[PDB]
Amino acid sequence: RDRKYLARLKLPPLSKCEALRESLDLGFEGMCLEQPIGKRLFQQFLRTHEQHGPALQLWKDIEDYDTADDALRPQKAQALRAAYLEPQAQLFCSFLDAETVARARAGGLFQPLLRAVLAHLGQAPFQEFLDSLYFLRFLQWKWLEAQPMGEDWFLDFRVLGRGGFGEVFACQMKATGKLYACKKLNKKRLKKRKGYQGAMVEKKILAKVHSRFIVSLAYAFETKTDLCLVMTIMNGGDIRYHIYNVDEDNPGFQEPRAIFYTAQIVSGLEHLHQRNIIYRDLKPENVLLDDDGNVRISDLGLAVELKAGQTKTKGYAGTPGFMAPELLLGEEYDFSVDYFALGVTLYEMIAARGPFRARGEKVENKELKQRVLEQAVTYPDKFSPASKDFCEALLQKDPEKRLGFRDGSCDGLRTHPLFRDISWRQLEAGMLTPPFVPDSRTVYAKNGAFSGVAFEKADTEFFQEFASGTCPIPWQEEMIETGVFGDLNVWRP
Amino acid sequence: RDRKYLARLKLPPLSKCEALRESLDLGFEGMCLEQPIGKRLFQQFLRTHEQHGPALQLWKDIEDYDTADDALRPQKAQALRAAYLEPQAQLFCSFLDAETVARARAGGLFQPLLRAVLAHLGQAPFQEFLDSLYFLRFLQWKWLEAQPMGEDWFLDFRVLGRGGFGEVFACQMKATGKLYACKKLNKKRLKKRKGYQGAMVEKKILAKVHSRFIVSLAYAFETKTDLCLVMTIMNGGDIRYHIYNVDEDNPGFQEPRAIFYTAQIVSGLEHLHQRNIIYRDLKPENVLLDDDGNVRISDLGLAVELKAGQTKTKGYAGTPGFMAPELLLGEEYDFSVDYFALGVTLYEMIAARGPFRARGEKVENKELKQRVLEQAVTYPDKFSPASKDFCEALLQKDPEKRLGFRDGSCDGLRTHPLFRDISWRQLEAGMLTPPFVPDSRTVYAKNGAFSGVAFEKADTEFFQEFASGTCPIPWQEEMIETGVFGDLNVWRP
Ligand SMILES: Nc1ncnc2c1ncn2[C@@H]1O[C@H](COP(=O)(O)OP(=O)(O)O)[C@@H](O)[C@H]1O
Ligand SMILES: Nc1ncnc2c1ncn2[C@@H]1O[C@H](COP(=O)(O)OP(=O)(O)O)[C@@H](O)[C@H]1O
Ligand SMILES: [Cl-]
Ligand SMILES: [Cl-]
Ligand SMILES: [Cl-]
Ligand SMILES: [Cl-]
Ligand SMILES: [Mg+2]
Ligand SMILES: [Mg+2]
Ligand SMILES: [Mg+2]
Ligand SMILES: [Mg+2]
Repeated sequence: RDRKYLARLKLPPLSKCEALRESLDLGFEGMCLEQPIGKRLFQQFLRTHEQHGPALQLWKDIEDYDTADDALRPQKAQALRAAYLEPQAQLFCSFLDAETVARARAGGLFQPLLRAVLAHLGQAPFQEFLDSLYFLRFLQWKWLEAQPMGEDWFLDFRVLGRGGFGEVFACQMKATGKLYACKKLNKKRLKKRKGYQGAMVEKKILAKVHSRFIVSLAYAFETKTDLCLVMTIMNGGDIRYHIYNVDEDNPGFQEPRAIFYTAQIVSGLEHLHQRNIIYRDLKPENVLLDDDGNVRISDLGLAVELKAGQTKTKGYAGTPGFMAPELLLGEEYDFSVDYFALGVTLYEMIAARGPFRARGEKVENKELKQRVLEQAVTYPDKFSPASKDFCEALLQKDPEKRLGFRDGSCDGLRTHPLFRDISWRQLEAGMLTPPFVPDSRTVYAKNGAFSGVAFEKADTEFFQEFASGTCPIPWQEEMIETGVFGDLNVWRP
Repeated sequence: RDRKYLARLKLPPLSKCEALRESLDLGFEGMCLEQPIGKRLFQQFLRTHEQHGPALQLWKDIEDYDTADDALRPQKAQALRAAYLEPQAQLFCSFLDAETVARARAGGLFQPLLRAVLAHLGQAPFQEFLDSLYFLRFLQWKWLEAQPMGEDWFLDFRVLGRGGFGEVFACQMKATGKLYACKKLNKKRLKKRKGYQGAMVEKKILAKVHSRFIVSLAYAFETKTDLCLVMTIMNGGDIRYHIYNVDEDNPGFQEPRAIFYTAQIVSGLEHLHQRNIIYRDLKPENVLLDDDGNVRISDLGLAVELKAGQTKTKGYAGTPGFMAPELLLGEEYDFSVDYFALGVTLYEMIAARGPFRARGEKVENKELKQRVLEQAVTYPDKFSPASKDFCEALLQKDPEKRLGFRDGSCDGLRTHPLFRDISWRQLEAGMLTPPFVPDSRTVYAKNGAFSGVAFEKADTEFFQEFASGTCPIPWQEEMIETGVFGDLNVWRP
């Protein structure tokens, strides 16, 4: 915590928040459930108002049940029912309908109960929160969230990697001490190579999605020479490095490790697909490891957000060897292209080569296309029966026959025998211990450089729009995680 | 703390306080200095805003100096100067003018400094408080202050005394447990004896004055049969009882005890006279002792509040033997009549009889008048030289020659040799140990009864106006003293 910048984190007088009161989305789900500081303040409100004690405690107890160890869940289920649902219980929740109480006592246990609790809280209690000091305090935090926090607030201290338009640095937010990755995009190069649209798509997607399986955007700003995206630091290298460059004589992963990453990637794909986004660039090098060994998908510049009521799109984009037949054939396509790419990615994790080309085999584009469109993939012994079936189901040429996103989720896919030893609740909650933990002393990265133009208003306005500033949810997470929320939200110190 | 009533003490939603925001006096002195909860919230505001730390701490340190023991004041004076006034002091108070800093370092030390600190705080910092959550919290407390807290909130448990229109009871405020005296005025009797004007004057004065030397009014309400004034409980009896009825064979007080009460009564008189009120009924029976042995003046039904720009009044009122010559002569008079009554009161405390009549001597009104107007008071040996001079100065027939209120205070009077061993700072602050402490087991009171009419709108409207409800300053003191303020002013429990 550099004190100069820490000192600029101060809550404003209430008059300064009046514009925000009119401009913000202040809906229940968006404010009190999704935004961490909103949720904290709403729960503080409920905690100070006796009437709402039962409801608050039931809510917390369901959320605790949902992330409990399997060994303790039967206990927690019995304690919850005894506390809130049995006839004369001391915290009996009078607001619940009889069906919901009945459903809750029999036998995503409590997911219906949670929906009912949250539905209750979004009515009278939310209205009372809006008429409380805690709502005004939320507005003060939103004002602070919106203040300039640009290049001066970040200390770049190490190069993490090299992209097409600049380096990615390990950096520290000076006020809080939180470590991030800062991806720099050189303005002149972006302009020269007509990279504006791609840069903006990546920024917009990373800003709007919130998943433990996708790198999160916390800040977007500009300097004289660069656009900058401050995002989750992934210190563990990329899957490509780990397939080939750690144990070079024996490349590839053991099945359990490959399956674990597959399960995480699938969860990230699902999250995009539920938001009508097609990734279009899944491959080992775009999947990054954190220092715990959990992975996230990254590099979202080729992604497409389908319009409202848009079921399919068109356009040639992606990496040769990962692009699905329907894309290569120039047809309309949807999320299915990403599942094709997942099959290729799993294949490579196990085989240490791609399904269509041997090591060192370099072919004309036309030949690679004909192989992806027509050639039957072959599977060595390394592949267990479950691995082969799964790959086969994902590498199907016809997208209508391909395994993937069905009925608004990947639940169908999750039931595949490949995932027999994966506990999905704990995977999705980030509870499971990864099979590989990167060494903090080790850098999991590879050790040539490339060879002027005035900017006009059109360029500078684009850079200004790109530099949208601070993303609400990650910023609020940072403030809470680093202790600044606790420190500034004091009432009587 | 009866829980039924304690449960009704809950802070409202902010929408309920909007009327109060428009109707209340929200000036700096009235809100942030005089009202205990206002002061507490303003100081909490200052404590949470780094800029105002020096100012807040200097303020607190001056107030602590003002109530410190004489033995520790030199220390405290040196510490204050070193902390806030010396050139490069860590909490140097930049806002102070050079004169004031200079004055503060040389040689009511710090009274000029306090005025300057408070003048500073009443500008920018007060404006910032008004734009804070702490001001809104003040409004919530003011809303609660204004809610119905009538007959049902009080438990009468013992008779303390008998007045002209009803009994005075020891009572408990059910929600907080605080002990009070409740003076009841029977409605039918008040009406019959045309006692409305007197009842109202007492209520209005006790509500508006705030002195440790005058009984404080906390609540005024009505029942079907009575008007009720809830005020400071004075469990120690009255001075009349203590002069005559404790040691019956040897009545009267030792000089030091008499002098101490005189000093307290003088302080109470001064407080009324600074507020342009003439008491008109000082006598031993109207001076009550608390369980510490400190006294207060009480029984304010004969008082008169001089109008704005009114220097003198007219009207025959008071107790025979305590009424001054100018009153008896039917002339205009001011505060001087109360100093005459003080001389009579001191005389009786020492002599165990009045100055104009021997024990058992009962005379025509005309004879008593002639004695008060013309007779020279004589003083037994019991009176020390200082006691006699003081009485003489107070019993002067001509009010122009009489000792009393001069230049807006009683400071002239305080310098009299009578008060040689009285430390006035500590007296006025309630620090001094009284010379007599009443026994809690003992009742300091004497052990015949007196022998119907429909009420009209005119009566019921008067009773309604009388029943003005809760007095701000005592109610806020109660909430703080009993812990309810602490309990309800929690932010994150
Ligand atoms: N969040 C991150 N944490 C750590 N390293 C990163 C992160 N994002 C990118 N990198 C490193 O920087 C490289 C370039 O980033 P990338 O997003 O792939 O850029 P481009 O869009 O130009 O390909 C990556 O291959 C990786 O080595
Ligand atoms: N605050 C009090 N605490 C304890 N006893 C009180 C208090 N006020 C009055 N009393 C008792 O009740 C008696 C009657 O009250 P008082 O105010 O003198 O009534 P009145 O105006 O009718 O003379 C007093 O003489 C005293 O004994
Ligand atoms: Cl509130
Ligand atoms: Cl390939
Ligand atoms: Cl505030
Ligand atoms: Cl007399
Ligand atoms: Mg890349
Ligand atoms: Mg890219
Ligand atoms: Mg009386
Ligand atoms: Mg009276």
